[PDB]
Parts: sequence; C-alpha cells; structure tokens
Amino acid sequence: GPKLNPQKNPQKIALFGLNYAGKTSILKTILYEFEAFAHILDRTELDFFGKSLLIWDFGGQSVRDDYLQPIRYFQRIKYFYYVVDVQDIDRIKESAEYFLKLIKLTTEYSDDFKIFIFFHKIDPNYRGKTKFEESENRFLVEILPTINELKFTPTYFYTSIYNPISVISAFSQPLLGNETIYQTLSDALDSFCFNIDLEFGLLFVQNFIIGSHFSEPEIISKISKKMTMYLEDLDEFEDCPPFTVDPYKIFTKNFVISVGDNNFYFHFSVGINILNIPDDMDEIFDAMDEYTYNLRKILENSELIRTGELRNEEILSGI
Ligand SMILES: Nc1nc2c(ncn2[C@@H]2O[C@H](COP(=O)(O)OP(=O)(O)O)[C@@H](O)[C@H]2O)c(=O)[nH]1
Ligand SMILES: [Mg+2]
Repeated sequence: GPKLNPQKNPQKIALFGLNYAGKTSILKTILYEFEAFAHILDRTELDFFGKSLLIWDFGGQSVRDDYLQPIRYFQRIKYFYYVVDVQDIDRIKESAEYFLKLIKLTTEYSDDFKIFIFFHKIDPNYRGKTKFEESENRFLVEILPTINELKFTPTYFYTSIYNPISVISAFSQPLLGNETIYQTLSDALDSFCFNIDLEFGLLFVQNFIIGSHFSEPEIISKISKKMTMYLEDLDEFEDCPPFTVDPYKIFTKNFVISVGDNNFYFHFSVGINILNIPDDMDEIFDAMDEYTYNLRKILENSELIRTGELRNEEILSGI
C-alpha cells in the first residue's frame, strides 16, 4: 500500500496491551485482509489507510516498562485500542494497571482521542464464557472509576482471531463512524494521492462527498460542483468516463454496497494535471482498481452501511 506524506503529521492509532494479549495477531489479520492499505517495509510502527499505527507491548516479567520513550510517541493519538486477553484472568489487574498508566500519559500529550477496548480471545462457540465475563468485569472494575473521572466513554469490542470478521469489524468500525468517516477517508485519500503523485481525490456516496483531499485548496469548490453535476448525469452500474476540468483530467471508479433491497452507490475520483501527465498511467489505473476493491470491503464496516442510513449532517459535523 501507499506511504504517508512524511511532511504531514498523521493521526495515530495506538494498539496497546500486555505482551501475549494478541496484538500482533490482530495486526496481521488486518494486514492479510487489507494489504493494499498498508505500507509494509516484529514491526512496532506502520502506516495504514492514512493513519500511523503504533503496536507496543507492556508488562510481563522481563526487565517491561520501557515506554517511560520520547514524547513524540504519545502525541497525535486519536484512537486508543487496548487489547485485553480475557482468558488470562490472573493478568487482568496487571493489564488494567498499564491501561491506566498509558491513558494518563496519552492525555498529557494528545488532546482528543477515544478509547476502544478489545476483549480478546473470545473464541467462537467455545466454553469459557464465565471466565471471559469475570475477566472483563474485573478489568472494568479496575479502570472505570478513573475513566469516569476523566469523562471518557470507552467502546467495548469482543474479538478472536479465529473469527476474523470480529477483528476486522472492531479495528475498522471506529474509523468509519459518522463522526470520524470524513476525516478518515480524507486522510486515506491524501496518502493515496501522495504515493502516486495525484493532484486530488474524492469519495462519494449517493453523490454526496464523504472524503476529500486537494493539494491546492483553492479548487475544492469548483471541482466539487463539477463532480456533483457529472455524477448526477451518470446511470447506475456503468463505467464512469474520464473528463477534463482544465487543467485537470479526472478519473472515476464506481462501487456499490447493498443493504437489503437498497443500494449505496459510491464513487472514487482522482485528478491528474494534464500539463504533467504521469509516465505510467497504467500504474495509476491498477492502483485505483485495487484500492477501490478494498475501499468497498472496508466500508462494509461504516456506520452508514451498518445502519443503512446516510446521515449527511452527522458526517459533516464530524469534520
Ligand atoms: N485462543 C486464541 N489465541 C490467540 C488469539 N489471538 C492471539 N492468540 C495467541 O495468543 C499468543 C500471543 O499472541 P500475539 O499476537 O503474539 O500477542 P502480542 O504479544 O500481544 O503481540 C499467541 O500464541 C497467539 O496465537 C485468539 O483470538 N484466540
Ligand atoms: Mg507482538
């Protein structure tokens, strides 16, 4: 997948937890499903879908607290993903202790992030439910008084790598809620355009813009209006022809997610400057095709698709 623009400061997803909690396994699930979104050089840092991922272990019996690391690592955190092995009840108190330490550190250096707890290794159809619940409740007993004092509202997920949709849904749903989807898609488009030297990129659903990136902001209104008119003249389920908005040529791919009897029609559009046409247009088309396939897949996790409701004002307020 595409690199992030190194002159830019992406938002971070922190994937934290005790050693053995399952985080590398969770990461690899995402990477096997969405390699097209990942810049792949055990890795502790990688770029994914317009975000920077930080995957760090804590605790255990080795000489365990090596995070107390430069301050830059706790800056720009927007998503705090914390993995808790609920089979390992004896380590739950240790897990909660690091959780609280890391939340306090993150609050010191990052201003506005949200918390997602992955209650992990809840393997499908298998006994163990009493222990799983006891571990989850013990974790919450340890962490909620502090969370409540700090006025967080964490989200709880229930995951297992042996049921990979649970992991894919937990990891992707936070990025694609109505409050975060526009920024997520916009940052993903920025990375996509940077990686192959495109001028701008837009994503639409039902002809409404849900993500946008422009290397020149002066043209946003003009291109957005022209794209709206172009899309409103297109029929369902045909290739979208290229067109020119001088000096740009714009290429569009369409994709669809059905929810019951209803379709959500999406469009992915990117622009090149005709006065500097890339030497390898095939590379751009092949990249767009692969990206579109994976965008369709990850957007199955958006609140839009999960509820079957396009809430324009909520998406615009999320910005
Ligand atoms: N039963 C079960 N084992 C898992 C699960 N996820 C990870 N593991 C196992 O837990 C061990 C630690 O996983 P790992 O991904 O290396 O954890 P990390 O130390 O947090 O990176 C490994 O043996 C994994 O195969 C899961 O969902 N269910
Ligand atoms: Mg690991």
